[PDB]
Amino acid sequence: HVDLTNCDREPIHIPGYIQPHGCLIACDNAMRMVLRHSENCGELLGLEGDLNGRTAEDVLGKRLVHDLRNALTVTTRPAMLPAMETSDGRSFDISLHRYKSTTIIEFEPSSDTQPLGTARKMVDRIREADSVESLISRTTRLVKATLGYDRVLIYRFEEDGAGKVVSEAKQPELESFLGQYFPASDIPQQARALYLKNTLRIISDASGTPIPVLPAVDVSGEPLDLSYAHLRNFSPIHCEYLRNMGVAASMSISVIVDDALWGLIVCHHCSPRVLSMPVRIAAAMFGEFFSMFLQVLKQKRRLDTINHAHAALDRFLRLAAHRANLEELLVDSFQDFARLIPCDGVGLWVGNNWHGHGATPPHDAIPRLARFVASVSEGRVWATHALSQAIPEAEIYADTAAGMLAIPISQVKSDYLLFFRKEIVQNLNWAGNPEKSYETGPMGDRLTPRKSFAIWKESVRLQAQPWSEADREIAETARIALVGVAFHHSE
Amino acid sequence: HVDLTNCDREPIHIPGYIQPHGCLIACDNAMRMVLRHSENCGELLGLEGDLNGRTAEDVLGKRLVHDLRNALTVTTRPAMLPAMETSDGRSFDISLHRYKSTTIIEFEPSSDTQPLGTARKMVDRIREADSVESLISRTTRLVKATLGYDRVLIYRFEEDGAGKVVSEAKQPELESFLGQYFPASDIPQQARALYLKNTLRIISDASGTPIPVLPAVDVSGEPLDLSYAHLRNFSPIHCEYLRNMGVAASMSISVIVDDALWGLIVCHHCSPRVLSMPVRIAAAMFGEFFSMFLQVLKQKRRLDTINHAHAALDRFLRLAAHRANLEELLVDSFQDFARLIPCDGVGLWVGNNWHGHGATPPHDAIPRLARFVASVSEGRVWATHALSQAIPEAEIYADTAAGMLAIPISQVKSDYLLFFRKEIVQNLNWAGNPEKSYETGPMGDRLTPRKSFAIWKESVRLQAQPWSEADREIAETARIALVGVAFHHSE
Ligand SMILES: *C/C=C1/C(=C/C2=NC(=C\c3[nH]c(/C=C4/NC(=O)C(C=C)=C4C)c(C)c3CCC(=O)O)/C(CCC(=O)O)=C2C)NC(=O)[C@H]1C
Ligand SMILES: *C/C=C1/C(=C/C2=NC(=C\c3[nH]c(/C=C4/NC(=O)C(C=C)=C4C)c(C)c3CCC(=O)O)/C(CCC(=O)O)=C2C)NC(=O)[C@H]1C
Repeated sequence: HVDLTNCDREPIHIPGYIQPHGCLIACDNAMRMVLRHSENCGELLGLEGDLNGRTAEDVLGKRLVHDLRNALTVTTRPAMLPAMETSDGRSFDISLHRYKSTTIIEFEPSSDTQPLGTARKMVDRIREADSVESLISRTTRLVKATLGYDRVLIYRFEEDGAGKVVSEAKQPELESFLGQYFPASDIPQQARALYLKNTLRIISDASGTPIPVLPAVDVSGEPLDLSYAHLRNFSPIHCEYLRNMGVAASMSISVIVDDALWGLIVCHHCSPRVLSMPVRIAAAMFGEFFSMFLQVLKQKRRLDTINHAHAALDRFLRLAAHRANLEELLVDSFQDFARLIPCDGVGLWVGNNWHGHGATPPHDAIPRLARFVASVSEGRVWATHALSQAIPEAEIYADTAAGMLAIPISQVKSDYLLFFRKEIVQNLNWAGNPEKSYETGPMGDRLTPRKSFAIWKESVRLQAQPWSEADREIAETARIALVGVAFHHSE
Repeated sequence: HVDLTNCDREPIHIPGYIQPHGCLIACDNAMRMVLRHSENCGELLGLEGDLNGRTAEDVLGKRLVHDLRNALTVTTRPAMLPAMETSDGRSFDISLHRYKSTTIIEFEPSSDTQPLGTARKMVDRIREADSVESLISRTTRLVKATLGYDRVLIYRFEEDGAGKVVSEAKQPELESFLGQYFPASDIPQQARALYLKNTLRIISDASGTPIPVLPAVDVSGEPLDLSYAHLRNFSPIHCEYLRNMGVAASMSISVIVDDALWGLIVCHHCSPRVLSMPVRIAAAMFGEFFSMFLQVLKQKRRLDTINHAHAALDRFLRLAAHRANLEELLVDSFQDFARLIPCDGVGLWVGNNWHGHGATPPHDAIPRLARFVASVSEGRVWATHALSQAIPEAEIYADTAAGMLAIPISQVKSDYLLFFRKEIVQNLNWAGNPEKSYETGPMGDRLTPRKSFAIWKESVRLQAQPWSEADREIAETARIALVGVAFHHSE
């Protein structure tokens, strides 16, 4: 039994059911015996009675079982064998994998597509992208145009597991989710684990009748682990979510960057839709290449950002050599440091005087902030995205400054360069329809984009966009530059 | 009791003794009572009998104890108070710290030096260094010339904890240790922990008589933790080591880069030598600035290396667009990839054919290597610095190729770009005297640079310089570039 109270701990990897667009035979480690089969094995393969306790060759044939064994010898990465013939001539696309010393064989009614042909075209059209923004924009349009889904989204995962819709291609009539966030809880840990293990996740029909796997549990009290099975059935919580959205079918492509789940390319259809194995092989290869190219572009962006910071700081050090009074130069220049680190406001606290630029806390609030920084900084870069958690009084000015990064600019005195960010809801660029409502099921309106967004908004109240690893790395380089030149000018 | 069998686990933080160039009073958390004192407190401070069980004001005076309390209010970072007067007029330099709710007060006969003055001069002469090599070279000469020690060394710690002498300034008559390594065991874990906690480590006189702390253990069976005490006595294992080398005095400055112990600036003197507190304050500030500047230069070098790799790969991709046959271009070009990653040889394994450049394994050995790579690679970058640990047969050609980094250049076929490194002893640039022998003590010749070096050499037999994080990051960018263009050219 699963509901909104325990769906975070739902064992979605052992659901005991498969999707009706194919049938599944479980065999022992060596493909000698048939241990489990799907109820619909009879209909598709055209066999009669129980398949459990029979031998692999008896059910499939000496010819086919020979090919399956040889594919298995040349890891849990499933082998894809299109257009395989049974004993009685019938044609099937077959997914073959071994996991927990159990051989799983998945059967699909068989296509004349070239997997590498489709993929090469798609991969050529993204390979020449020169920015993350250009890669992400074109990929949704390209995937929508090639695979013909009603909506293609890209989610990027935030540090706190939350998802942001960073790109969208859709039918004109459908409502936009572009710039909308969902909370971490909308994709449980076990789901993220499976997204990390399988490139593709197919849902052919949300309204389809799930086919049970017999037996559900074996003699030793073990369920069949469907972690790597493409026919694995979906959570009824997600089923209701898609039904509430008017979504009948989905295909997710996992984006792996630096061996972490960066996000998903997700294709939604308003009517039932399953792609054939050859199209799924193409889409998987496209996914791998999309992931690799994004990785290199992310790396390039980082290098460019850090180089820009070094250039800007060298420019400043050149000026600092010529000016006699360093404090005068900082008072004149501090706003220019806003270029180094993305921020909504910057400030200088020097000789117990304050100078502000952009969205900063109010004048009266600063001496408090400066003392707090002095106490916790310990002559190192200090940063928080949640200022009110550190200073409850800061709650009052969170709309203007919810996050703060502090850079010490003197080894001796308690002088600081302060960077500020508004609370994240202030910087929202959401292209969705707020009047658009959603039909609900038994589980309630929790399973609607509208409530998902509302819950995320509540979870980031009085919080700013967190300071990235790059932001802190640049802050540290700036600290060393300013502390160094301050020492050269000291007496 | 400590010897060569248990000196790796020697509790050097609780030795029960101090060095004779100062005296130490331990007080309670609030500096109300005197719990422990050094035997030589009587001589230096000019007091009589036992100081333990007396009150702080009774022993030092209401005036001095007031100043010590107020310094303590404005963390375990010791406060440095030069030229402090006792009740009876006598002048002392005082180190004051609180650790494990115990107040430790260290007394030195008092100097008229300006700490910031000395430091500013030294720090100005290193601030303008534009390479790690230029910073490291000039620092040994500069420190030798300023602080007047017979020898100044910089050790850089290898991944395996081993130390390399990367810079040296010495008296002409002394033997050079430049390019020499010492094994990780020559500096135990507890010693590295204290080097990380204290910027400076002083040894005034290796032949000096250690002054005991009374009581050594208190009523509750607790020793005095001297972790942050500058007067803390040194291990008799290290004492014998310095004696064997002809070293009477030492001062180490800790190099902290990215919150890790990068290495030590170490000053050796052939006669006893203690610097006054003001000179030690200057040397500590110089240490902090040396560490910060090295951090930024390390960061710059990394950026330049990765940028150079991106430029080189863009150049290659431009060529790959114009050539019809990609395999011909790789056969013509592969040696040029030697510029991306430091290596002694590079090779191409394409269509079951081998092409070698520089120090590679012999022709006959390659098919074996290629199969092994194919089995473990899993279409990812594979690297080892110890090839014989992976392939025992590789032992035979270790002098030529002890380390290997493998880059897959095809998503489909098992084609590889292979980078090789000779075993590390082949690339030694040691400037030392091999005929130079050393006097030994009871503990044996283990405590000699000669045996230290010999032990390190044995520990890295059949091993190459390990592949850095930067080497792997570039290998991964190269993989994506080559796999990408190979896909564009596939059929
Ligand atoms: C407590 C458990 C919940 C839950 C579980 C699951 N979610 C799964 C998939 C899923 N969920 C979302 C969330 C969305 N939020 C939106 O606002 C929105 C649309 C605008 C969506 C789609 C996403 C994005 C996904 C990924 C797939 C997709 O995008 O279609 C999931 C796994 C499904 C599977 O087996 O493939 C589980 C389990 N979702 C909840 O909301 C809660 C309550
Ligand atoms: C089993 C314990 C051993 C041990 C302990 C300690 N070593 C400490 C300091 C130390 N040791 C070395 C090693 C050197 N190897 C050389 O070849 C060489 C000279 C060319 C040296 C100096 C170094 C470099 C150091 C750092 C200080 C310095 O360079 O002078 C040590 C701490 C000392 C302290 O309390 O300050 C301990 C403890 N050393 C061994 O060799 C072994 C057996």
